Amino acid sequence: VDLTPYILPGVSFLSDIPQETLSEIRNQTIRGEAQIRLGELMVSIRPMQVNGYFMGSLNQDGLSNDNIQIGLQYIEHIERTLNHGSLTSREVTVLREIEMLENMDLLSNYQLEELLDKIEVCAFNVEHAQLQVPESLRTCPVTLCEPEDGVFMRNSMNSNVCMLYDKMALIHLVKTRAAHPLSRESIAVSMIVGRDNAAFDPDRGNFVLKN
Amino acid sequence: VDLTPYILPGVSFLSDIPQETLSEIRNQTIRGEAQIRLGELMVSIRPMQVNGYFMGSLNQDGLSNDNIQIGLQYIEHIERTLNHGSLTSREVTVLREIEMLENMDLLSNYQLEELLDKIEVCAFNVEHSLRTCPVTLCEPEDGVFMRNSMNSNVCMLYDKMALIHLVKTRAAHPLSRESIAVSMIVGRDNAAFDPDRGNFVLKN
Ligand SMILES: [Ca+2]
Ligand SMILES: [Ca+2]
Ligand SMILES: [Ca+2]
Ligand SMILES: [Ca+2]
Ligand SMILES: [Ca+2]
Ligand SMILES: [Cl-]
Ligand SMILES: [Cl-]
Ligand SMILES: [Cl-]
Repeated sequence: VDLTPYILPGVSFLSDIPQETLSEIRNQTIRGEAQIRLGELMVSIRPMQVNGYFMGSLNQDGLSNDNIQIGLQYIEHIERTLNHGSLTSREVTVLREIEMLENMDLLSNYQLEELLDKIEVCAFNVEHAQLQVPESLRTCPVTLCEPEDGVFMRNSMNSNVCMLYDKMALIHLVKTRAAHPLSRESIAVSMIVGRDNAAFDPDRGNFVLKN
Repeated sequence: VDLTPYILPGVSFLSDIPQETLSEIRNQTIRGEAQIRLGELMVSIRPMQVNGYFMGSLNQDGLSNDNIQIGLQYIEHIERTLNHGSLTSREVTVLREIEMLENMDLLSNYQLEELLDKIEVCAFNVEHSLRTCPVTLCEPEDGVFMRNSMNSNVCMLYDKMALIHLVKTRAAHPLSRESIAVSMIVGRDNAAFDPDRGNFVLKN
């Protein structure tokens, strides 16, 4: 497809293109990619990850700054003319990035320092703690090893049962905003507990919170 | 539980409260709600939908502007003092509203306009049991045919305004609970009453 016909001098937009021509651009992209000619410059339109939006690239090599910028402007125009809401692909990406934020992704920033501080406070030297329990409760569910510095974490928001994790692993889970490996809930301060707040219960076969 | 002791004159903040008192506030909210006394004014602290954040309301009726604003300032302070990041509940709600956006929530504005346009095209009327709309429970003046689901073949007559209301509020299909989509909307000539089935069926 060529759009040189619709070019205009001294400005960064093209003339009123007829819809059927744009539909053919959308078809050529929907196949794979659409190669548009402007002046005698190549631009490649590919369909974006979101349905109905299109993204342009400039197949260029060693061209003049003027040509680069003008080309980019024409891509912006083509993108706006093709896309829903007259958006550029960049704007589309920003909006989609906003959409793709998840529960607690923004509110974790405020809770983080408190949470890390609580981990830091609650962490203990495992071998000094002289835990009389079976090997399985000595090993972290993330590292699959006995940690040197260990931290007790509850199985869920309201669980009376906690497990021993590697401090570094807990720090990694919190810093990556990862879900609790069992409950899949967001990890929160109240889940973290100090060595003296939990005891091994032989009949339940688990560390239980103190009464 | 009272914070008047920690009040300060001519300003919107309280004195350095001792943590054990705040813990008791957190307990009283964690139960249900905590009733705080400030001056001789009631404020109710509830835990927000997000864990770790707290929201204050002023149980008031016909009180002085001064009292309203001062009360609200004290709620702002209490909220900031209690909440993570020193945020107000409002700010929390804004952040959470940002988080709660879903795929296509910003980018789908054209599907509303397309849907409304299709309703507009498909609606039929006078104006230059199967008669009554399942939403309005009335016979509409301007009616529109909508399919019971994505692949139903059976449609019902709705009030145009009701369909506009469903689409504008992004509401689920009242029967199938699917998202309402253009293909579900059909024009008068695409459906016929079938006596044996007792329903409007799509054309063959
Ligand atoms: Ca989101
Ligand atoms: Ca050690
Ligand atoms: Ca060791
Ligand atoms: Ca050692
Ligand atoms: Ca997460
Ligand atoms: Cl849009
Ligand atoms: Cl220790
Ligand atoms: Cl998950």
